[PDB]
Amino acid sequence: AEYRNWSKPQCNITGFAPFSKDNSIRLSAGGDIWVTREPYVSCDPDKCYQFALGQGTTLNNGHSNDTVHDRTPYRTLLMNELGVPFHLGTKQVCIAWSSSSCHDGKAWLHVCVTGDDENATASFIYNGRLVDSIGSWSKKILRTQESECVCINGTCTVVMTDGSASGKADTKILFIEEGKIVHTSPLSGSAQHVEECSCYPRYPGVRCVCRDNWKGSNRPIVDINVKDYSIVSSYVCSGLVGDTPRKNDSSSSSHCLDPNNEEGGHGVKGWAFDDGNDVWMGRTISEKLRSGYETFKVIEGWSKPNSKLQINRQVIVDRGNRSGYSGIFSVEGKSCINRCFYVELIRGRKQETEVLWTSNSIVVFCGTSGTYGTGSWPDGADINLMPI
Amino acid sequence: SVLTQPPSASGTPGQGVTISCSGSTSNIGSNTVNWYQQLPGTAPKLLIYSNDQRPSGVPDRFSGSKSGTSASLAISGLQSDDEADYHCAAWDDSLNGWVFGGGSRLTVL
Amino acid sequence: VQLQESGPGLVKPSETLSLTCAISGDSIRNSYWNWIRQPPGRGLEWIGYISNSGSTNYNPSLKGRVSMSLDTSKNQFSLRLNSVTAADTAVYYCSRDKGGLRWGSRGSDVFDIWGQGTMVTVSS
Ligand SMILES: *[C@@H]1O[C@H](CO)[C@@H](O[C@@H]2O[C@H](CO)[C@@H](O[C@@H]3O[C@H](CO)[C@@H](O)[C@H](O[C@H]4O[C@H](CO)[C@@H](O)[C@H](O)[C@@H]4O[C@H]4O[C@H](CO)[C@@H](O)[C@H](O)[C@@H]4O)[C@@H]3O)[C@H](O)[C@H]2NC(C)=O)[C@H](O)[C@H]1NC(C)=O
Ligand SMILES: *[C@@H]1O[C@H](CO)[C@@H](O)[C@H](O)[C@H]1NC(C)=O
Ligand SMILES: *[C@@H]1O[C@H](CO)[C@@H](O)[C@H](O)[C@H]1NC(C)=O
Ligand SMILES: *[C@@H]1O[C@H](CO)[C@@H](O)[C@H](O)[C@H]1NC(C)=O
Repeated sequence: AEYRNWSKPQCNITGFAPFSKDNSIRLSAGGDIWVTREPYVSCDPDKCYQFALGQGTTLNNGHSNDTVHDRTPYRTLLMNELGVPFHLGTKQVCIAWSSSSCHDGKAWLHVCVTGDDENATASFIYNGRLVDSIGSWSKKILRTQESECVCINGTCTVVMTDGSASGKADTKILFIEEGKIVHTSPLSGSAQHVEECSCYPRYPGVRCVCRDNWKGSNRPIVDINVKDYSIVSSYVCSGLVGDTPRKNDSSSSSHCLDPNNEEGGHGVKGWAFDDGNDVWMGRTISEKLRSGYETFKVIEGWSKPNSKLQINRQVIVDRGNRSGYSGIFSVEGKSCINRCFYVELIRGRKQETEVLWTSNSIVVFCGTSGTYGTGSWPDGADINLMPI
Repeated sequence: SVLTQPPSASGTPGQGVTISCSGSTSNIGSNTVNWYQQLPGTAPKLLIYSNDQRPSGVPDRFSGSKSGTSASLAISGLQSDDEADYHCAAWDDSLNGWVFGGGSRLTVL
Repeated sequence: VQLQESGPGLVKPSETLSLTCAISGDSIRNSYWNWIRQPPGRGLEWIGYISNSGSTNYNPSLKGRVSMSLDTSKNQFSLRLNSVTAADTAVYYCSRDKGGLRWGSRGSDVFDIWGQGTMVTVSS
């Protein structure tokens, strides 16, 4: 085995084609499927795996009741093949209500945050064994990317946030070598709140499009230099802000130096990346709720500030169908680094006051240099046929 | 430097001059270029960043553009106050730092 | 902010040049701090930057004879160039890189604030 360098150029992206689906909620009506939330996808050099934060119960269970709480002692990081639903044979790789799993070309690294909200432990498990651990430094709900980390030359980089979810918080980039934390650099730059980053390799470093839960409806970008451990940050220059809640396209703005202060009182995990001067991004259809999901390219949206010229729009999920956390993962091609994204479709409480649980499915798209068509790939699970 | 500039670039008052920085792939070709104005005897001052943007205070007569692996700074108006050195800085990727290669002195006859 | 440089105008060859940059206004806890050098009649050359987080970067062309440090208590930061040669004489500026992306089509206002500089001469 060899360390992943991601030195290949990012190949041309003209759109996103479906790559995988879960159907977890539909199979939950008859099968024994884990209750999961906040999933992600990470690919080892041969094949792609899906991770989730299971509530320590199945959907057709008495413990699935009131599974809406984001942090319980029983939450575990479930990991399996991309495509195989989270059945009873799933491997719980660690205890976590906030995780980040990613492969360095030799072994998996899992950052798993558990324990009390004020006093939390982040365990760094490499090659199946616990190699490191840190504690909360701000003593306020320590968390991590909730997506895949990025390892360049074996030096994985994770983004750990500690502090208020509606105020200033300390965000640190931890550089980990074979499970051992070799460096820690606090976030520096123009980003005033970094949380739940959707990191992807951009050689020779890492680029993470994070979520601003304090004031910004525009997603901050954090560039991580794995060579000299320098962290820089700004915001997205595109005027089409990809973080909901937000303002509609007519009255939205983003000057990519400060948060826009436009309905920034909350956020959702999202993603974006740069194709030349253009920016590929994904955002929910609704401006207030996490309903629907489109992906589009904004022309000159990475360089020119407040750019609103979108093109190649795709409707991943229709407006009337629930969505959730979305994220980006990179897959090594034959000669390029393809960018793929996943969308979480949340079902249950509190939006649907029919069932008592709160579970999710995942739909995974990948970028293609060829052509594609339209369509919608929602949950497809009728809440009336699901167990209460 | 790695960046290459002409030793000097001259133009008559009222007209406009374009100063060119030439870079490599791990250079202006893939990263942005910042244009700094250094008056003779004083510290350099930021004029252009991100190849288009202007800091609050820099006049609109200064404009920037990038063509592949090269960058151009255009100075319209061209009063006698613009006689200064112009440096182009790009974040290099093969050395993980900054490269200037400056030396372009603008004379307005 | 205002960056003020202070160093020995004359440094003997093969000795060590110790420069200092004092920072007013904003404290040195939130940005990267770089040193640039301009030889007489030549263009600017980047020396390296350091942040209080421990993130440091130096110019490989200097052959690792450079050392920079920060002092938040004094709100200052210093350069410790080692084994100076006759070609090391230059005007040394201290500048600030407030962050901002350095890859791709979007950059930032790096070196927005400079210092007036100090003419470090190397001779006997
Ligand atoms: C956040 O997490 C960190 C890391 O887990 C916590 O740091 C640890 O905190 C524990 C608890 O304080 C501490 O363990 C104590 O160490 C003391 C010596 O350093 C021991 O004397 C003490 O034993 C007594 O207290 C226990 C209850 O905590 C009793 O069960 C035990 O029987 C002892 O009590 C007897 O003895 C005392 C003294 O003689 C007497 O007064 C009693 O009446 C009784 O007779 C604990 O073992 C660890 O050392 C800490 N570790 C580190 C690395 O810091 C931190 O506290 C957490 N903070 C919050 C806010 O959650
Ligand atoms: C579910 O949980 C809630 C709160 O924990 C409790 O009030 C209720 O009795 C439980 N059972 C059902 C069937 O709602
Ligand atoms: C990876 O790190 C090794 C040192 O352990 C180095 O020799 C090699 O050049 C690096 N590869 C890169 C940076 O691609
Ligand atoms: C869009 O936003 C503007 C300004 O906030 C508002 O006036 C308008 O009603 C909103 N909706 C539409 C459909 O324009």
